[PDB]
Amino acid sequence: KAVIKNADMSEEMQADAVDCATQALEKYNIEKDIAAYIKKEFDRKHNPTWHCIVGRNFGSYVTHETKHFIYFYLGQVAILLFKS
Amino acid sequence: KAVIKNADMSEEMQADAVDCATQALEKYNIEKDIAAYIKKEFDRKHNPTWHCIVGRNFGSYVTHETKHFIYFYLGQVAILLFKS
Amino acid sequence: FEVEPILEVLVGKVLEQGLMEVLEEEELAAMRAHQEHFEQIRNAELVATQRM
Amino acid sequence: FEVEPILEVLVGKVLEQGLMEVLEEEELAAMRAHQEHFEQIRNAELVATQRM
Amino acid sequence: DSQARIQANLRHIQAFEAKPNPKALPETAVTRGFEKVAFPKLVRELTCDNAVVRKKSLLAARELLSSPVNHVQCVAAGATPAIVALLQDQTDDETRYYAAGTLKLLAAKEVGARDLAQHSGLDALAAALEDPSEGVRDEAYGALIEAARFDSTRRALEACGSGAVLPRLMELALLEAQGGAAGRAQQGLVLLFTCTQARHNAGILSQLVDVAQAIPHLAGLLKPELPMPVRHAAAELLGALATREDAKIQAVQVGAVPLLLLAASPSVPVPFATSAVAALGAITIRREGKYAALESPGGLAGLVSVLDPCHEQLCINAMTAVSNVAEAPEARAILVASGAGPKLQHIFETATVEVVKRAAAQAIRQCRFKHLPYEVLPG
Amino acid sequence: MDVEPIFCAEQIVIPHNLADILKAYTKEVIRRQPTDLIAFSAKYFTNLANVASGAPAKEQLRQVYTRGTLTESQVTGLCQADAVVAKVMEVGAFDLSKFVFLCLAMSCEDFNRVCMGVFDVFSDNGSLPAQDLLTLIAHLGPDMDPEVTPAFLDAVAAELPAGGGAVTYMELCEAPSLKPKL
Amino acid sequence: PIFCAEQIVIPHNLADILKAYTKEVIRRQPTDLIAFSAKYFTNLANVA
Amino acid sequence: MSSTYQKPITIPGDFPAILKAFTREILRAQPSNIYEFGARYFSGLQG
Amino acid sequence: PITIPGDFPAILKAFTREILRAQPSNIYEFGARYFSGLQG
Repeated sequence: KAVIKNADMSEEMQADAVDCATQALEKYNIEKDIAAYIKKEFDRKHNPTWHCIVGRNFGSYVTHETKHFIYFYLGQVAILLFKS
Repeated sequence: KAVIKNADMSEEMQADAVDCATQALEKYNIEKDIAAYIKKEFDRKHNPTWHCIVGRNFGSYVTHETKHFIYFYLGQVAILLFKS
Repeated sequence: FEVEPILEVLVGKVLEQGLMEVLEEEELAAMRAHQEHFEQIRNAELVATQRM
Repeated sequence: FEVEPILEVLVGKVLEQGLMEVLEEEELAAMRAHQEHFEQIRNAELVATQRM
Repeated sequence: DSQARIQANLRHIQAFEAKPNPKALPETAVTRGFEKVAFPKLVRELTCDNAVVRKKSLLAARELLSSPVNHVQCVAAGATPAIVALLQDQTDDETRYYAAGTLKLLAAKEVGARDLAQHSGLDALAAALEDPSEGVRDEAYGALIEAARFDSTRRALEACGSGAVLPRLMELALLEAQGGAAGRAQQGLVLLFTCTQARHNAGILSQLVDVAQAIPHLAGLLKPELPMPVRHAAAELLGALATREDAKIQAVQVGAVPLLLLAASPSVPVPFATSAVAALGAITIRREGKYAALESPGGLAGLVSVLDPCHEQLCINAMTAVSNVAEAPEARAILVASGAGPKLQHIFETATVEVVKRAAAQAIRQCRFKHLPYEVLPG
Repeated sequence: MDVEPIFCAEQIVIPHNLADILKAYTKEVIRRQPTDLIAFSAKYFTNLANVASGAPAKEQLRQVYTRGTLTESQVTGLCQADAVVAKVMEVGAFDLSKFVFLCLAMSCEDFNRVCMGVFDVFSDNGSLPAQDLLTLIAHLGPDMDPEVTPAFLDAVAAELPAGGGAVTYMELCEAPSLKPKL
Repeated sequence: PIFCAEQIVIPHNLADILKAYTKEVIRRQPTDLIAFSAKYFTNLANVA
Repeated sequence: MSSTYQKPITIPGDFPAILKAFTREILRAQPSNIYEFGARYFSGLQG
Repeated sequence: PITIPGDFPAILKAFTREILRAQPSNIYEFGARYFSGLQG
């Protein structure tokens, strides 16, 4: 289940982020494949640039533009997503 | 010591990044602090936009501005440093 | 460069699956061998006791 | 939640192996004690004949 | 190295390429979700709507049941009912083959066997043993044999319906009577033997001997015409059955004492010799066994030729057979004539394994006695 | 279990049953722990190719273990139960007769059939020398079958013809101390 | 900094001891398992 | 051998739970000496 | 002591590269020829 530690986006876009994370965790095995799936899928619809990091032990320092950011847990993986 | 798994910068810039990371590693024992330190020093050193992720388990897919990217290990910790 | 990723993932997957299967098979066969060794001693001593 | 399967595996190994070992040790001990009992009877009979 | 340098720079350009999109996978594609997501996904994918998805998921499960940890997590997630349900499908034989193989992989560990028994999987395997296909029968035999390693599975096989071991022996005899398929028969007979070794075998023996009339069938399947592993399995099954006294009486009544002696010689593969001489050691407890061993043209000579310090189980089986036979009045004179004296003396003298040393002392004392007072055991 | 990276073109298609072949090959390499993996793999793949095309190397390994350069022997064996052994001996035409003798002994039913096969294989035309047959019989010796100790060897040599002379099958069947063996 | 399942260390000498432990129990088959187990482990510690 | 030599012996019944709890604690604690940790753990468990 | 041989991953890596490059219809004889050729 999605424990959203830190999000700065609207509700629908957050829900779509969680759904895309679920599909990525279901379909791919290695981490970079999941990251690329998330980033490319959010490039396809939301806005043309995105950045994603999937892992278990990390905390970034980014410069995201407001209204787009998430850092949440799915299963046992931390997914960090932001546009810049 | 330091091994550069991936680089897309000039030799001087990569050397400066390695120096920044090793300098950070003697001050900060929490990983977000290393991310912050690196992000500030490349923020003031270069064109202001930057991004840094540090950890021991993560996989990413970042669209980075050309001629600016690095992914390298110090000790046991991986650092991904790039510009949007 | 188009064959690098498939190659690396397949090689590692095959090696890991093979090692795990070998360890499990060795353990099962060895347990079967211990059970068979006990079963034969038991039967021999049963025959001796019946004779007595 | 992550250590549960390791616990289950190790505990299963310990239980089944220990139970099997104890049963087989007991079974052989009983049979060999029976044989020793018969041998003791035979030795006593020998001693009686020698006495006569 | 200009060409090498241009190749390197060109490769570096092709590296950071901005790939277009992860195009969508087809419906018939299986993969492992990161970490634990795969085990719940598998038990869903085992019950999807499309057949090829279910078959490829069966293959993925066979991959997923190797390590003990993945076995535990996959059986807790509820894999066994799906696999047995797929096995019971009769429309496509291939799926039955892969399902039987998958169950063989499943039943290796204790929890797999217990959950296979609880979900009525043993009944499914028993039904599948008569599948008109060929490979699936071998896989089912292997799965049943590997499940029967545990006593609980043996007991569950003992009482599951009315007759389970009975039609198993019936099928072995049926397939040996028509054709010459020996792998299936040998697998079934060794499975039956593993059933007889259950700790409380009173029910398992009673069923076999009483209703199935196994002893004449095994005596007919002991002839030197059949392949040697079949003879090995039949001899071992007879040796296991002969614990009952009625089994001894009927075994000697149908014969089968000359045939076991026919397998004792120092020119035979060790396992068959060990099984035959163990069965003989069991049978010769009865009087008729001793006089049938003495009556056979080449019995005791072979039994004394078998004695050798190496091939240890064979040696101890021969020693027990000699001890049993030498209780007869005339037999002693034959055994001392065939040189059993010095042979057993050497076996006792030079050996260090305690059980065989005890068998040797008993055999020596048994061969040199003519009066009821019994001398102290050698050593 | 399909393996499909996110970014891999359709120009590269993995043949089916490649995973299983590498599965088996890796398992055998892990079991055997060879010292020279390259020739080991060559021998392995030749073995499986021949076996699928239409059991030389399992029997060859068992015979080599029983006996207690080898690549040439394995190659000769894989390119060929008494006719095949005779053909291998002829292609050898000569650690090269002990292997053939042991492979004939292991397949033999009893000592009489073993002696008949030894006469057939060690020399053609139906007869062989008398020291060669003695050496071939002593090849069994200890740890293979009892009643072949040096005393019986000396007795059989005395009961046989002279070393240079030839000993046929009938001249060995009626020899002293050899009738008890049969 | 444990973050993955495989990080958990299973000691070499663990299972053997555990089996010996269950041996004693299944030899005595007691009812005050906790007390007897505490006595047995304390005995093993004080003798080792 | 049906019943004369085979004495029915079975797991005490409430031993699995105790053993699983002890295994969880020994894995999580990760002590230097298993005997000392087991002694202290069971002593505390009793009272 | 059941480990993967210290040199095996690279050898299997190269073999996979070549078999994926060539696309044969018989992996067994392909391995035979490949390993025999590399041996010399």
